[PDB]
Amino acid sequence: AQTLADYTAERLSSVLCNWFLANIQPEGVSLHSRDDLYSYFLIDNQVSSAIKTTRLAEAIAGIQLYINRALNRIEPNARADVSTRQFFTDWTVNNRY
Amino acid sequence: VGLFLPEYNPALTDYWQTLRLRLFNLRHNLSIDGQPLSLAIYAEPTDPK
Amino acid sequence: LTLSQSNMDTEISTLTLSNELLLEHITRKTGGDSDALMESLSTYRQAID
Amino acid sequence: WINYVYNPAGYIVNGEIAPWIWNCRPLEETTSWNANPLDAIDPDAVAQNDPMHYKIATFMRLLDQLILRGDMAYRELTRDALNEAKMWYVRTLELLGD
Repeated sequence: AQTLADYTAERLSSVLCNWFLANIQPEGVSLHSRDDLYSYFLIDNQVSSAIKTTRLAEAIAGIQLYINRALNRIEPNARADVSTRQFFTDWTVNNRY
Repeated sequence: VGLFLPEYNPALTDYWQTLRLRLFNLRHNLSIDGQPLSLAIYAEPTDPK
Repeated sequence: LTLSQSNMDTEISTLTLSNELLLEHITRKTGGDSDALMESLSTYRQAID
Repeated sequence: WINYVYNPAGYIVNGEIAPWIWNCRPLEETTSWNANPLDAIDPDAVAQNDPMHYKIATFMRLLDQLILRGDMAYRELTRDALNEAKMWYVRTLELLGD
């Protein structure tokens, strides 16, 4: 039963990602692949069902990914004034728990 | 035109290949060398007739 | 998000969280139920999966 | 030490993000200071003739450092170490592109 549940979860994840990529587009973001969904929703949908995590850990990982994307000017229109706070200045030491 | 064409940089392709392999290993619950990290099952046969 | 001990300690699969988020978005878009969404997907043809 | 030459996050000058991309002025302006680079086999001479190759070399060094950090984190097998390695690899991949 557990193995069947894992297989079902994987198949459902693939189907849902395809459906969302095909039918829904956000207001001002263009996304064309599963990796785009990963970068947008800050959660990996391509992982196997074997790995485990906690809600706080995945929230931390998502926020760290968002900060890394915004700081390096990958996502446009980032606020310049905000990105010079004391916290982000020491990002070389705050990027790991 | 019967000339030759330019060639890609091998080092960058090496970087891309390494990144792809590492990400694939990470996503499928494997060690850095491809060794699986989860124990399997045996499915013992249920006796003879 | 609630910063409680159970949220901190309980183990869970990442695929479960991703599926629940995507399901919430799809149900919000179509305005239906999860079972209705599955029944609709049983006959969807305009995709590859 | 490498941030004195290149830093994707920009450089803080007087409390604001500086408008330039590369902190090394000759690289930023692409100033050539060698007129006969092919007189002998010397990669440094060729790079001096066209300092763009110096840009590419610095970028490659940065990518090497990132990948090494990721491998070091991966070799610990702890869940947090695995997450850190994943973050490093994702950052390198996003820097490289497709």
